Amino acid sequence: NLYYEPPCCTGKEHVQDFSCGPLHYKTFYMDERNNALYVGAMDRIFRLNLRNISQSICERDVLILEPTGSDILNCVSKGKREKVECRNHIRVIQPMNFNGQKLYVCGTNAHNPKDYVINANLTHLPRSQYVPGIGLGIGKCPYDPADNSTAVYVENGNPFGLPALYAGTNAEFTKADSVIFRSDLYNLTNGRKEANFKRTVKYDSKLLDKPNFVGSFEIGEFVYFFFREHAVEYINCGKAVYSRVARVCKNDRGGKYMISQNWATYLKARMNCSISSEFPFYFNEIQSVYKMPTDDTKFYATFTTNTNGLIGSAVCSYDIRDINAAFDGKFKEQATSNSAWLPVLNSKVPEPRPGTCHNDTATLPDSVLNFIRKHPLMDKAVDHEFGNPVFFKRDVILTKLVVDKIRIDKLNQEFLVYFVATTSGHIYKIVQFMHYGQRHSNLVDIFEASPHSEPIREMTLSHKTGSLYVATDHQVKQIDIAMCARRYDSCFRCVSDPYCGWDKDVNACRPYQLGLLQDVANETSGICDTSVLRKKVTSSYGQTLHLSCFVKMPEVLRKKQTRWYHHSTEKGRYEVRYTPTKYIDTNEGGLVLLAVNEGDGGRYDSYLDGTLLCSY
Amino acid sequence: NLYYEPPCCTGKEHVQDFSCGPLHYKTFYMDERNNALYVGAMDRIFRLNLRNISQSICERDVLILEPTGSDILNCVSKGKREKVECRNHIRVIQPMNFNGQKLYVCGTNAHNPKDYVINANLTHLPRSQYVPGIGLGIGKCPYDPADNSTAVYVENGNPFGLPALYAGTNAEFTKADSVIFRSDLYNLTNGRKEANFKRTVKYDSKLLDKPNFVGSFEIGEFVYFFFREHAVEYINCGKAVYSRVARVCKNDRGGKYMISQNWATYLKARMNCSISSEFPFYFNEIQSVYKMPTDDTKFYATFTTNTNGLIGSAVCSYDIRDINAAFDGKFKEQATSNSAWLPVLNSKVPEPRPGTCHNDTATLPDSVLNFIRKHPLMDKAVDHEFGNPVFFKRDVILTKLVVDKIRIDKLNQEFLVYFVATTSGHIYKIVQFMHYGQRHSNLVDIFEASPHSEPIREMTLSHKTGSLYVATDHQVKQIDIAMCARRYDSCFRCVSDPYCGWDKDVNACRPYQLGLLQDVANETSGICDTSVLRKKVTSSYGQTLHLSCFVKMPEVLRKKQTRWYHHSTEKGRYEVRYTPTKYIDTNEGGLVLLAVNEGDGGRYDSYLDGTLLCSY
Ligand SMILES: *[C@@H]1O[C@H](CO)[C@@H](O[C@@H]2O[C@H](CO)[C@@H](O[C@@H]3O[C@H](CO[C@H]4O[C@H](CO[C@H]5O[C@H](CO)[C@@H](O)[C@H](O)[C@@H]5O[C@H]5O[C@H](CO)[C@@H](O)[C@H](O)[C@@H]5O)[C@@H](O)[C@H](O[C@H]5O[C@H](CO)[C@@H](O)[C@H](O)[C@@H]5O)[C@@H]4O)[C@@H](O)[C@H](O[C@H]4O[C@H](CO)[C@@H](O)[C@H](O)[C@@H]4O[C@H]4O[C@H](CO)[C@@H](O)[C@H](O)[C@@H]4O)[C@@H]3O)[C@H](O)[C@H]2NC(C)=O)[C@H](O)[C@H]1NC(C)=O
Ligand SMILES: *[C@@H]1O[C@H](CO)[C@@H](O[C@@H]2O[C@H](CO)[C@@H](O[C@@H]3O[C@H](CO[C@H]4O[C@H](CO[C@H]5O[C@H](CO)[C@@H](O)[C@H](O)[C@@H]5O[C@H]5O[C@H](CO)[C@@H](O)[C@H](O)[C@@H]5O)[C@@H](O)[C@H](O[C@H]5O[C@H](CO)[C@@H](O)[C@H](O)[C@@H]5O)[C@@H]4O)[C@@H](O)[C@H](O[C@H]4O[C@H](CO)[C@@H](O)[C@H](O)[C@@H]4O[C@H]4O[C@H](CO)[C@@H](O)[C@H](O)[C@@H]4O)[C@@H]3O)[C@H](O)[C@H]2NC(C)=O)[C@H](O)[C@H]1NC(C)=O
Ligand SMILES: O=S(=O)(O)OC[C@H]1O[C@@](COS(=O)(=O)O)(O[C@H]2O[C@H](COS(=O)(=O)O)[C@@H](OS(=O)(=O)O)[C@H](OS(=O)(=O)O)[C@H]2OS(=O)(=O)O)[C@@H](OS(=O)(=O)O)[C@@H]1OS(=O)(=O)O
Ligand SMILES: O=S(=O)(O)OC[C@H]1O[C@@](COS(=O)(=O)O)(O[C@H]2O[C@H](COS(=O)(=O)O)[C@@H](OS(=O)(=O)O)[C@H](OS(=O)(=O)O)[C@H]2OS(=O)(=O)O)[C@@H](OS(=O)(=O)O)[C@@H]1OS(=O)(=O)O
Ligand SMILES: O=S(=O)(O)OC[C@H]1O[C@@](COS(=O)(=O)O)(O[C@H]2O[C@H](COS(=O)(=O)O)[C@@H](OS(=O)(=O)O)[C@H](OS(=O)(=O)O)[C@H]2OS(=O)(=O)O)[C@@H](OS(=O)(=O)O)[C@@H]1OS(=O)(=O)O
Ligand SMILES: O=S(=O)(O)OC[C@H]1O[C@@](COS(=O)(=O)O)(O[C@H]2O[C@H](COS(=O)(=O)O)[C@@H](OS(=O)(=O)O)[C@H](OS(=O)(=O)O)[C@H]2OS(=O)(=O)O)[C@@H](OS(=O)(=O)O)[C@@H]1OS(=O)(=O)O
Ligand SMILES: *[C@@H]1O[C@H](CO)[C@@H](O[C@@H]2O[C@H](CO)[C@@H](O[C@@H]3O[C@H](CO[C@H]4O[C@H](CO)[C@@H](O)[C@H](O)[C@@H]4O)[C@@H](O)[C@H](O)[C@@H]3O)[C@H](O)[C@H]2NC(C)=O)[C@H](O)[C@H]1NC(C)=O
Ligand SMILES: *[C@@H]1O[C@H](CO)[C@@H](O[C@@H]2O[C@H](CO)[C@@H](O[C@@H]3O[C@H](CO[C@H]4O[C@H](CO)[C@@H](O)[C@H](O)[C@@H]4O)[C@@H](O)[C@H](O)[C@@H]3O)[C@H](O)[C@H]2NC(C)=O)[C@H](O)[C@H]1NC(C)=O
Ligand SMILES: *[C@@H]1O[C@H](CO)[C@@H](O[C@@H]2O[C@H](CO)[C@@H](O)[C@H](O)[C@H]2NC(C)=O)[C@H](O)[C@H]1NC(C)=O
Ligand SMILES: *[C@@H]1O[C@H](CO)[C@@H](O[C@@H]2O[C@H](CO)[C@@H](O)[C@H](O)[C@H]2NC(C)=O)[C@H](O)[C@H]1NC(C)=O
Ligand SMILES: *[C@@H]1O[C@H](CO)[C@@H](O)[C@H](O)[C@H]1NC(C)=O
Ligand SMILES: *[C@@H]1O[C@H](CO)[C@@H](O)[C@H](O)[C@H]1NC(C)=O
Ligand SMILES: *[C@@H]1O[C@H](CO)[C@@H](O)[C@H](O)[C@H]1NC(C)=O
Repeated sequence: NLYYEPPCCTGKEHVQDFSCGPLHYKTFYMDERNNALYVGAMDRIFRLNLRNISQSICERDVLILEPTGSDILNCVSKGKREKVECRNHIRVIQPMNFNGQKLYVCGTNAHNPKDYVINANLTHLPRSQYVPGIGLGIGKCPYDPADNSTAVYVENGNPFGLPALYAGTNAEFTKADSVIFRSDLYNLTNGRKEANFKRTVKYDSKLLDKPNFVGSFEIGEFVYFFFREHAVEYINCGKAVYSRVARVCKNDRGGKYMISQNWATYLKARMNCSISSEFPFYFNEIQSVYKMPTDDTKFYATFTTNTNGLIGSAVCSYDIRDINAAFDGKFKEQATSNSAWLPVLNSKVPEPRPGTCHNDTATLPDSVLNFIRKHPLMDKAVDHEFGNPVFFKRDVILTKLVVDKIRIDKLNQEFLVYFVATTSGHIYKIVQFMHYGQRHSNLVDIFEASPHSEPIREMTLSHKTGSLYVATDHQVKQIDIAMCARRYDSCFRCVSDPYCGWDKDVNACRPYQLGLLQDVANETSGICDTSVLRKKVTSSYGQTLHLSCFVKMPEVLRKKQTRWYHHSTEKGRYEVRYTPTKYIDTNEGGLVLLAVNEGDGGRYDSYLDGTLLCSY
Repeated sequence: NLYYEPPCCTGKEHVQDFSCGPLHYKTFYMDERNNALYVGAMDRIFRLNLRNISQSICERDVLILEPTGSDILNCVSKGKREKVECRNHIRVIQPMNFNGQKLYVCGTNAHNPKDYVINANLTHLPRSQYVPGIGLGIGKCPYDPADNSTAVYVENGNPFGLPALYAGTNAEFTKADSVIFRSDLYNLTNGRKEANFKRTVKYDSKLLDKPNFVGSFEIGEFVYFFFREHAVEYINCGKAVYSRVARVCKNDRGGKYMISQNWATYLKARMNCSISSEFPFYFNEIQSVYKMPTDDTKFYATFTTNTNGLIGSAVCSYDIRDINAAFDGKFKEQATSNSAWLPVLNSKVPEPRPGTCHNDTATLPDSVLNFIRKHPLMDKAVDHEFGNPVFFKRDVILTKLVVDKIRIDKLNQEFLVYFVATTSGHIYKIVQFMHYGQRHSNLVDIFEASPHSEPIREMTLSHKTGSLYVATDHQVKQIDIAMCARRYDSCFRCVSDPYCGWDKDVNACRPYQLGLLQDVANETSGICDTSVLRKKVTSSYGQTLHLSCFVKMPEVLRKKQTRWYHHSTEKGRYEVRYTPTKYIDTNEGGLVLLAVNEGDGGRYDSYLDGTLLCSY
């Protein structure tokens, strides 16, 4: 009996499951104050228990919202399969404050988007009660369930202080239309239409070119959108999908004359996630984006190269000041349909600067309006912090992600732990630290959060309960972000996790307290030299025995050299080289001793990349 | 004693060595009719024995050509280290027919290029004999030894039937100049200067932008150049190094008036080596190029992505008709310094078509001349055969290459074997075949041809002697292209090499004859099922024994699943799953049986990716 780490996480409890059948789950809303996680699904919305999702009943904690038969016949007549496509897949769940806190919901609805307003307890509003501007989600949530959309319900900052839903999706049956859209401005008390809707210019591929959204948030006086689209400026050289960030002013009221339903402050910028060199290596396609609830200045996202050819993913981090810096910089421009994309001199920019917020945007001169009409793309690409990714890996496709922040004050240490999903269903546990003034990282653990054939559709994080939440097509799993005792039974693996520390007095890994052993940055190698598992064993002559450290090698460690050393009194200190018979090497870093004898006995140390793992 | 393949190739003889010290060897010329391989080096040129390079003496088979002291003092005064930089490194060795067959030689010569004419027996010409147009290699071979240059001595097709040396290199001390150059045309009988020199327009980055040549040949009525340079058309999107092919007419006589020393038929085209998809994946940087001596219609080359970021190499094949098709297509154009690169309509092309050969090129109209002056780059990229590479591998940098052709007529099978060098000093043995109307490949073997820290500078192939020739900085090694008996002792490895066939009657691998076993395309799996090594062995109770197929797993096979099956009368047919004690898996695909007993005995088959390897 050697080192052994139990598998994770498919079958103290740290993994909780919930399932009412293959319901194509999607769309998260986490309310930490009420211990509820609202999860959308096909024709259903659930309200789960945040501390333990297994305590929710499929019948008591649900509110079915299946489409109407009139919309089903329309969808079948189009040519779409009625089994899943002509159903209602929820895509928007946002907090809404109308006569108290309620929920805003939106769904595909058999390729006919329709929104609702429901109470927190998953009960419809009184049928006699009317909802101003609700009933049709024409530009609020997509038609096709597979479409990547985004939205956020903003309360403050809009014109006249009214509420509205900023979103970005299709807004037509065919893929022709694609728009960043704001709903009609309604005063929900009196029900009067106080302002028309805002949307990107129709069929202007310079604004959006076959986009795929991954997230959207409200920060300061703006609303930001993260997505990937076809690179309009790369066309002269080839085909490429670039990642973009788009910014609009909350108080944007539109243009003049006939173009009042179009944005007066819409600007987008390419996002830079490359490796610093004379010839950078860009991860151009974004896959997801996460923001911490308490911090509105940092954004984390997953980027991938084109899924064809050689594949590589990467995680980049961006500051709000760097995003605003791109929107405050020069403007890209293509003079004619045959000109090259060149920057604009500051002398030609009209004032007020296009993109800057302004009460009543119709007051702006025709110069400013028509300038931003044909200059949506900023010349500068958004700079990623430190000029390099936080982590990257070859032949891996990374999707959703969630980031946590840890700080041990008495040692003055701050860590960032990234929980990145892979298309193979695994979650990468990646830590970030500062080693001698520079930023490095190290993949701590890899645990399976779903079978290979079941992708991860959505993922969120709860700092209060300290648990990770992953949604798939078949079920929803709750995973703790720290399983020190249940996972790490070795000092080697325990001291590398910032959540954990190795107690030498109880001989077990457990949550970190001051005084326990930990070295995440590997700045003090050999810390576990005294907590190493050493198992002296004398066996009979001739018979062959197996010396090993781990039962099965941990996933993140299998790609490290396992060098065995042997100190014998007659032979001395030397490194064991493998021979066809006596010295056999195992796939778990073990050492087999075929034909044991007198000269074999001695001190046996098993190093792993120059650091002791176990001894015999 | 199981399967065992001896290492290769660092220490019947198939590996022959030659070395007179670290002489920075480079530049090959293979004369199959005289059994001699002319190899350049630092201050020396050698004449080796083609059938056995070890039979050459460092003193009898050499002609030292070290620089003059006047040129050394110049080079030391520049600021270059006199140890290696201020020496003479040969870069051009070409056959020359003057009063019989002689050699043309060119060398760096302490950053002052100088050419010579020497006899085949490595003896200087009589000092009284003069050589027309020889003495200075200003545009004939580079200044810096590390510079990638190319050249070829063409005899027929030039104006007035005179000989000249087409080349491409620096032609200045600084990196400022870079030119495809033709020497002055001299009638070697009378010594009269019959025509001036030809060269690319100076400082025109549209023609060449920091190029790196990899080869050059004469085909038909043209002379082609293969190189990589900065992508002038990619500038509007970023930085990229593209691979180019350049074509000039042999009978090019220059322009009119003042621009007579410039080419009138110079055209270049980007080379396409990508993976076919909606979003192609380009291997943009070429590293070397090989042509078969008997075939002037096929070209093979190694391409790599940018060496920064994620790394990948690939091998592409091109037909002469596809190269000419690009030079016969539309023309790329950038109207202004701020325009985009667009094609030219055929209605605007002047006649005669620029680039087409014409006796006396000064006769062409000013339209044709000035057109090709500003239109050197063809719009079409040279298409690679079958639209995909022949082979590609991740995290490997491939350099020089040589290709052989095999044909077994009685079975109607034609193979192509690629011998591609890696920066780690290894040679990849890659075979190409047709499987159901389509082209596939499979890496047959990987053998070390040089230590890791010693790169491979040049490589050639001799069809007559059937041997491969690799040159490094320290030595020159001769390697046979087929070592069936000395390498393959297993039917599994023997039937995959097109050079080899497994004889079941002598139980050994050996050169292929009709009737022997072979399946390169894996179209008949299980062919070796009767030639499998089966070694029944009964051992004592309790003691642990090791079951294995290979002593050490062959390099090209280590990344394949090793599944052991066990048929016991009581248990039946099943796949052996590894347990922590009894069932141990070795890194060599073996199976260890800890604590042997009665239930363990039985038929033990060891499969490798669904094909039987060995049994017990
Ligand atoms: C190396 O070898 C490879 C293997 O053979 C080869 O692979 C092939 O790669 C392409 C991608 O490069 C694959 O995808 C195809 O792409 C085609 C090109 O589309 C894009 O480019 C269009 C043209 O843009 C150039 O030309 C303009 C006019 O001159 C310039 O203004 C541009 O600046 C640009 O110039 C550059 O390129 C020129 C051409 O080389 C060059 O002269 C110039 O100097 C400069 O370098 C764009 O119009 C187009 O944009 C449209 O579409 C996108 C979305 O796709 C929108 O965002 C835009 O708003 C705009 O609407 C692209 O950017 C496509 O034509 C082709 O599409 C057709 O086929 C697909 C098949 O699925 C259909 O889905 C599609 O509807 C098209 O069908 C239509 O046309 C066909 C043909 O007529 C017709 O049969 C059909 O009925 C229908 O009408 C496709 O997407 C291609 O698949 C790969 N092939 C293979 C076999 O794998 C690689 O290119 C080679 N590399 C080189 C360098 O040669
Ligand atoms: C994401 O983040 C990454 C990390 O921060 C970041 O990495 C950096 O990448 C660059 C490469 O992109 C690395 O290399 C540098 O490249 C610089 C650019 O050089 C090339 O581009 C020049 C300009 O071309 C653009 O602009 C023209 C004018 O507008 C247009 O006409 C062009 O079409 C093109 O436009 C495109 O780009 C615009 C800019 O973004 C954009 O507005 C526009 O819309 C369009 O998209 C070219 O002139 C230049 O070509 C010259 O040189 C090549 C050979 O290099 C020749 O073949 C040409 O004939 C021509 O002569 C390039 O194509 C370089 O300026 C920079 O060089 C300087 O520094 C190096 C350091 O080694 C020196 O060797 C060199 O001599 C230069 O020094 C000089 O300038 C500096 C600065 O003033 C000065 O201090 C010094 O004394 C000297 O005077 C360098 O090579 C760079 O290293 C990476 N940084 C890091 C930290 O790693 C990446 O770019 C980011 N991505 C994005 C999208 O932002
Ligand atoms: O010292 S501890 O904080 O770790 O707790 C003392 C012993 O509890 C165990 C299990 O015993 S039991 O829970 O009473 O059944 O560890 C377990 O408890 C800790 C913290 O206690 S708490 O009640 O759950 O709050 C858990 O950490 S935490 O997630 O709550 O922060 C352990 O989970 S984890 O892997 O650290 O994240 C949990 O371990 S387990 O998964 O149940 O096995 C003992 O652990 S054990 O004896 O090593 O098996 C603790 O004694 S210890 O040896 O010092 O670890
Ligand atoms: O393989 S070795 O030559 O390195 O010996 C290691 C094993 O022998 C023991 C037996 O200990 S005992 O039961 O108390 O007799 O230790 C003995 O050998 C070591 C040598 O290894 S070391 O790296 O030098 O320390 C001796 O060390 S030394 O005298 O050479 O300096 C041990 O003395 S010491 O306290 O380590 O300095 C010596 O034990 S003793 O003190 O003479 O009695 C085992 O070491 S143990 O775990 O401390 O008991 C070693 O394991 S084994 O299973 O017996 O192979
Ligand atoms: O049947 S064979 O053509 O292979 O030749 C008969 C036996 O010769 C050996 C070695 O015996 S020896 O050369 O007399 O010393 O194979 C060797 O000879 C063959 C061909 O004969 S030749 O004189 O060299 O032309 C070589 O093939 S070839 O390269 O010449 O085309 C063998 O080299 S290779 O690996 O096939 O390329 C060479 O094998 S070795 O490198 O010397 O070991 C016997 O091989 S052996 O007994 O298996 O060891 C041949 O008998 S065999 O069992 O049928 O192979
Ligand atoms: O592990 S198994 O149950 O599969 O048995 C395989 C080993 O037993 C032998 C002993 O042969 S003997 O010395 O001649 O006695 O073969 C015997 O077992 C096999 C079963 O394997 S198989 O895949 O079915 O063929 C018998 O086959 S069968 O009767 O089940 O159909 C052998 O008979 S047969 O000619 O293969 O059909 C049987 O041998 S015998 O004919 O009854 O005498 C060894 O096979 S051997 O190499 O042919 O001699 C097997 O190797 S072991 O080292 O003994 O483990
Ligand atoms: C904490 O930091 C320690 C100090 O840096 C780490 O120890 C180091 O571990 C590395 C990796 O094993 C050792 O690197 C050496 O690399 C050379 C070169 O070999 C290279 O090529 C081979 C063949 O392809 C390849 O297998 C190797 O991985 C290398 O890429 C080898 O000759 C050496 O044997 C060794 O591998 C350092 O030498 C080693 N330093 C010390 C002081 O031990 C330690 O692993 C870190 N621990 C953790 C948990 O992060
Ligand atoms: C000649 O052709 C035969 C027929 O094609 C080859 O046999 C085939 O070999 C492959 C590779 O072993 C087998 O592929 C299967 O793949 C599935 C899926 O597993 C995948 O994922 C795992 C985990 O990542 C990975 O390890 C695998 O490699 C796969 O990528 C597995 O479930 C199977 O066990 C097996 O691996 C074919 O099934 C197999 N076919 C047959 C009929 O045996 C043979 O290898 C070829 N021989 C030569 C010399 O080329
Ligand atoms: C989360 O809630 C579920 C119930 O929804 C709990 O599952 C049961 O827990 C008890 C105590 O371990 C067992 O006796 C039961 O057999 C469990 N399952 C069933 C089907 O009854 C679960 O223990 C809760 N976990 C936490 C951490 O609160
Ligand atoms: C190639 O030539 C070398 C000599 O230049 C040969 O090397 C010697 O060969 C004989 C026969 O095997 C040995 O007895 C010698 O000891 C070898 N070395 C020396 C230093 O004398 C080599 O055998 C030749 N190989 C072939 C295939 O012709
Ligand atoms: C909406 O209308 C009410 C009167 O019905 C008014 O008091 C209020 O200020 C208006 N605006 C908001 C945001 O409620
Ligand atoms: C400017 O915006 C403010 C926002 O509070 C608004 O009250 C005001 O009416 C707007 N116009 C002027 C002229 O201040
Ligand atoms: C054309 O080229 C040929 C090549 O043999 C040459 O003899 C002839 O003088 C050239 N000019 C004409 C008009 O034929």
